[PDB]
Amino acid sequence: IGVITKLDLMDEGTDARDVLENKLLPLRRGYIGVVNRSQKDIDGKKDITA
Amino acid sequence: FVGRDFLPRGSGIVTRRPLVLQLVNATTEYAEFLHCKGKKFTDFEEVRLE
Repeated sequence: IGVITKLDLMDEGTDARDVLENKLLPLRRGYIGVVNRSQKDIDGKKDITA
Repeated sequence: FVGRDFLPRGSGIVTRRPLVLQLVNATTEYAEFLHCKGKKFTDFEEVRLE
């Protein structure tokens, strides 16, 4: 399972649409995009619901 | 570092190959190529595009 994380930290002018839609890199099951927690969120202790 | 914008970059792989820059001290500031012998460029944008 290939996962591309922290999708809120991308370069200005860019998008991961063709990467996550299994178009830039051909994969059998494609990718699943999540956003993990940065160091600020690590310090803030973000829970499951939020 | 040069001071003028004439070298590409971008999303995905764009900055791929450096330039063969042979700087020669002369009076007139211009540019010439191996594959464009007979033609002289004065703009680095023209250099970048070709």
